[PDB]
Amino acid sequence: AVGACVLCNSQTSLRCGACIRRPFLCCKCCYDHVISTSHKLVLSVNPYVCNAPGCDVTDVTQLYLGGMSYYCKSHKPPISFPLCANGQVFGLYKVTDFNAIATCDWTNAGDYILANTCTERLKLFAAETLKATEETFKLSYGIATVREVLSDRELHLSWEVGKPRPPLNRNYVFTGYQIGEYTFEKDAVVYRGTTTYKLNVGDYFVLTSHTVMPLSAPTLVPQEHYVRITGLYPTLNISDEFSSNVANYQKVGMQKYSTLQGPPGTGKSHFAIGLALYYPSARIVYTACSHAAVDALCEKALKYLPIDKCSRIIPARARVECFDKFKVNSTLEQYVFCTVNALPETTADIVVFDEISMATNYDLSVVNARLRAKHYVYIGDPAQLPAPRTLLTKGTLEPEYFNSVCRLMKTIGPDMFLGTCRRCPAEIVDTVSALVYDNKLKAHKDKSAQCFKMFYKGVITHDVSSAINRPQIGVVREFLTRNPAWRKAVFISPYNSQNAVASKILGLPTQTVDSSQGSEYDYVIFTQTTETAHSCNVNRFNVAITRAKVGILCIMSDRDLYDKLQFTSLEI
Ligand SMILES: c1csc(-c2ncc[nH]2)c1
Ligand SMILES: [Zn+2]
Ligand SMILES: [Zn+2]
Ligand SMILES: [Zn+2]
Repeated sequence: AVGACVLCNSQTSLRCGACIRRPFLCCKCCYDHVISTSHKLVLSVNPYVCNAPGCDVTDVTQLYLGGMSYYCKSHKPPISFPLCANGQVFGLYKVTDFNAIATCDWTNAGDYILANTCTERLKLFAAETLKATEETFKLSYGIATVREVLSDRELHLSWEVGKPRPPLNRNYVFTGYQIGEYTFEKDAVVYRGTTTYKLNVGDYFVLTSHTVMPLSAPTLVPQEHYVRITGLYPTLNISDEFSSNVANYQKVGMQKYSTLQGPPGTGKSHFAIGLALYYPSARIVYTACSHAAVDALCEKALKYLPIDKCSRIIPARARVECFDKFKVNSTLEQYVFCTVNALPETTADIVVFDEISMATNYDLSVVNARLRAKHYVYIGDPAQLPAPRTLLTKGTLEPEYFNSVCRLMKTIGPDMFLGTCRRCPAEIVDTVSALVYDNKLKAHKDKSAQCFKMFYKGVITHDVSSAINRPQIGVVREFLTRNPAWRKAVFISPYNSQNAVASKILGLPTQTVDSSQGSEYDYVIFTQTTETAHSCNVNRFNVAITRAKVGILCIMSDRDLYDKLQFTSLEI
């Protein structure tokens, strides 16, 4: 119970007992909090509650100090001061934005906008409160048990009736019972158990409500501009291969932190691994939110960096399969590849945080608390997909509000920008350059002449809320008979249910737009499925079409995005 205020750091014994995170509030700030919100419980050494037997008065405005104890107006002695008077709540060592974070339910977009526009301490308070809320909301869902086993990939479950049923897709990871993490995709549902055990009739699962740990470090450390490279030792031999990034690697050694906007296939991984070849003595920790992003950095380092100084830090409880080729869990190796949630207590010359659009302010803070570094490099693209905000249902979260790093890239601009897309045919590069990069993304490849668009709204059917468009899958089928070279294509769509129908009918490997991020394929077949805000989202549209290296077929529902696609229009 000893500490400083979240709004001005003025020392106090006062905490708000109504806040889900019980923040320390000073005498003036605690008052301006209780008088403006429904939050009336004030904690300190002892809570502010009437001491008189059986008295349930807990509002600090209806309370007074009688001698050494606290009492309401019905119990107070003649010599008693009200706890609320003269803009202060009585406490030791004797704003609008804080109120809104402390009381919001996180279902509105404006709640996240504010969690990013506020001061740095209010950013941590909001990040902590939001994560606590998201975890307490996980309990609100019911417990599901095994009813029977059809085969090695199909089953049926008993639900606790009453308490809501959480959504069935590859976005909700259950913790079976201690039979490893599990995922679900739709009466015969499919079980994607991260561990191979015969799911006995009687075992049950639950959404892992991993507890929220208070935030110490800021989302972004204070910026420092240096006039010479600091604590890093460059080379004058750096291979031609990484010479396009030499002026940027120098900017990296001349700032405490630096931002890199890298559109799809502009060489983000190349930049990250090449930074190690530019400062060859530097100890570098490569971090990202997902195991897939960490693994993609593992793959690029396997080609250019010495395997003996590499290590893939894997969490004790192995969820799904990750990197196998590096010396596992060696914390003192020069190059360490580990996810934000598995980051051990250590220091580094440079920390590279890749896929920055997927990072939350909580993630930004964790990295700053578990890693003390000379240089921090954030690589990503605010034009790509952000972390799914489960509680958010009203309003769309704009890129300047994804996190503090995205916020900078969208207002002041990124420190560095990779302007040449080497992956996509010019039809795709030109489309997304106009759509999300203000015509600053350039095509390295020529037009492949294999980028097609078909405007076909079809028939939207719903598998609960996840959507299906069978006429769009049927249009893909007719196209595949006439274009057998498209037999190697990946079927992408914004919905899992669409992907499941297309997996059975077309037989193509499947992918949601969100899971396609970071990956590339020669041929991509995208069916838009619906014209919802989800399927029409420009960051999602951008990721979807920028997966193709050679050609893409887009079956569109929205006329806007269809007309924007600089592709050859097909017929039927
Ligand atoms: C629902 C809310 S906005 C929306 C939309 N935006 C673009 C196309 N459809 C659908
Ligand atoms: Zn409060
Ligand atoms: Zn204060
Ligand atoms: Zn009383």
